[PDB]
Amino acid sequence: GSHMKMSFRWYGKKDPVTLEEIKAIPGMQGIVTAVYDVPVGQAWPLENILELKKMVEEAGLEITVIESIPVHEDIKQGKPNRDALIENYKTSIRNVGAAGIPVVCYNFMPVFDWTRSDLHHPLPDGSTSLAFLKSDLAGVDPVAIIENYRQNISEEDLWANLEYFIKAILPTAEEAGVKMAIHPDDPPYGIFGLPRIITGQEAVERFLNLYDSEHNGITMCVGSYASDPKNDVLAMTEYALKRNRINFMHTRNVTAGAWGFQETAHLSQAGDIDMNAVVKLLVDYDWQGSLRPDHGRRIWGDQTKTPGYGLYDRALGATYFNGLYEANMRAAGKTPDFGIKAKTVGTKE
Amino acid sequence: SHMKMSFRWYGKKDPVTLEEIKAIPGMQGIVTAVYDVPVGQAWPLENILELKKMVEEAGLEITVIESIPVHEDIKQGKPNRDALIENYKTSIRNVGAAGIPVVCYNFMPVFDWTRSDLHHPLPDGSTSLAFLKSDLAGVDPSKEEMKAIIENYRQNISEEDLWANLEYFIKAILPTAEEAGVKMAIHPDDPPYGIFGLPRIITGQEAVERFLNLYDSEHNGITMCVGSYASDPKNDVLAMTEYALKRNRINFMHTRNVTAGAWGFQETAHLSQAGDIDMNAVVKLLVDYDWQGSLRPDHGRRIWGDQTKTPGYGLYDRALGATYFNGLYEANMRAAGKTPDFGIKAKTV
Repeated sequence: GSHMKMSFRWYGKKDPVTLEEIKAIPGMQGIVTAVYDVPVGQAWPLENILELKKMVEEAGLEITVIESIPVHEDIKQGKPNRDALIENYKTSIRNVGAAGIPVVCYNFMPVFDWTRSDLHHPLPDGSTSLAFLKSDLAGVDPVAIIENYRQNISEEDLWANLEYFIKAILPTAEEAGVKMAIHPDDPPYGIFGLPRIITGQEAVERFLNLYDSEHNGITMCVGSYASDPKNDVLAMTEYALKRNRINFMHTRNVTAGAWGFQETAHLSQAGDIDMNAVVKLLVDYDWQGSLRPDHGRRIWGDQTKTPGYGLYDRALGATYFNGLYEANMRAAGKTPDFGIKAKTVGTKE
Repeated sequence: SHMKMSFRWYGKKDPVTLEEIKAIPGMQGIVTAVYDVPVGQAWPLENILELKKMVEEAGLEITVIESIPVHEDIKQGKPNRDALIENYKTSIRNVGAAGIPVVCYNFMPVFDWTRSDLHHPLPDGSTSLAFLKSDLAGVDPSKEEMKAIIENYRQNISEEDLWANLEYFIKAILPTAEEAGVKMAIHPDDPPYGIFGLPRIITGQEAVERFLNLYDSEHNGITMCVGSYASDPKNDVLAMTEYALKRNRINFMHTRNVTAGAWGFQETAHLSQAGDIDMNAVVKLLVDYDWQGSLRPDHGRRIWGDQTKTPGYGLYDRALGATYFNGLYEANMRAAGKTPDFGIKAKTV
């Protein structure tokens, strides 16, 4: 039966936003984080991981998702030395299972993790936000790897590069008891001459099939998939739930059509995603995992640099999912839990 | 069946600005008062228009007026009351004379509310307002004038007197309010039971009916503050809310959360499982009855190093309140078949 742990992203010691503050978000249970002192491709030690955990748990919370044991471009590129990098991935996996963290979250997106044309695009209310202006700048080389991809490696070269990968790590993932969750490409389509393959329903279906197991699931990031209208998140989310292969939810809204795309407040009505439908769906399928609001607007004096990762609107995101998850739970004769063990401290009757 | 999510604003001197109040997803209405005519004297249109103007330019409207204060002398049924009830008559005239459809007021001797502690700690390390009975047991509440206003109430005004003093006031001002199109909504007493041997009468289901009945008319309404009434365990807010809804008698909604006991009470996060009120059931009611007027999340906790010193009127947890209600509303409207709505014209500029 259902079990959704409201979660927040936290970059660790050097985060603008603190655990004190994250904890104050009504219903917050999971911290979604990573090790940041180990170079990409290089293998996370247990101590790095337990350091983060000790901090997070003292704050009165738990790490429920490692967001991103990063994939070395060499691996993505399909270069001969991959196995070396892959064996390191296997260690990091083994190490996270060792810390008791249920899920690992990763992308297979070549040289770029995300693309945004404007980082302060105005919205109909004064708040800024990020957008992808299909017009602006677009159609210019970003000023060796890129040319490699552009020239040689096809999408199906990437499909085989990727299957090699997940075929290498999955048994390790299984023994650690860690659920992999592949993060869609963002935007979910070819740019810059680079290829993207994790982009829609057909790909989620081919990907899961790469290695048929729950240890091999997706991170349903509705705002990424829906950054291309060619995509319908609802049937995608459902297909994926019907199949038991969502291991992580992100839940940011986005407005889109043929013109490009722009991130908006989480509220279904502010963008093109019916967020109620999304969580109603998480409800009826007794989904068990974690959800993060993910990405916000710049509202108020918001001084967090690091892009959509300011506290305020992301917090205003979780409490909206609080209302959505709770109302839908009740509607179905289901009793919602938010992990509150005490209303008060020291008073009581 | 359209509920206009609103938010209280204190005029030009508020550290919370409308730029900020505007940025909360779905926020439409503002809730405000005039703060320069001393109390029982008349409210000049010059003073109200210039607040609407300040509001209407920021994208928001004035949806409801949080308090033209009834003067003590009116409440005490003193002889000089008619002069004061006069000014109050016009106050009602000027407000209708400026589009704003709801005036909210109270009938609570001596105090507008009483707490014992404005930084009581909660389990998540944040602080919130509490009223601890056992901590106000010791206390004995102009400064030398209040003394004998209390004495007057204590000794010479019984509940039934105060009921009669309210009766007068009501049939005095109620025609005026039907003549200006303004709807009166009375706040529950907070706490909803006597303290310091001072009477309170707007305290529960009984009071509601009797009050409603002084003037069986849709302009004679309550502000249904679930939190105020839920501060007494003896009360069933879900029943009281429904009761008042069948009579078309809700002219405003406050949706603050408390946890109560024989011990007193404390304000909590708006979220249900954090307090004692099932907000979902509340808004479900509001929905199931096609209610119309504005809802105001109330009293937020004190989180994220907020410094604003007014009661529970920082921006943050009040804002986290509102978008929790967005989610609770939306999810309920769809669970019915109705379609929700927020301030929302353009997704993008």
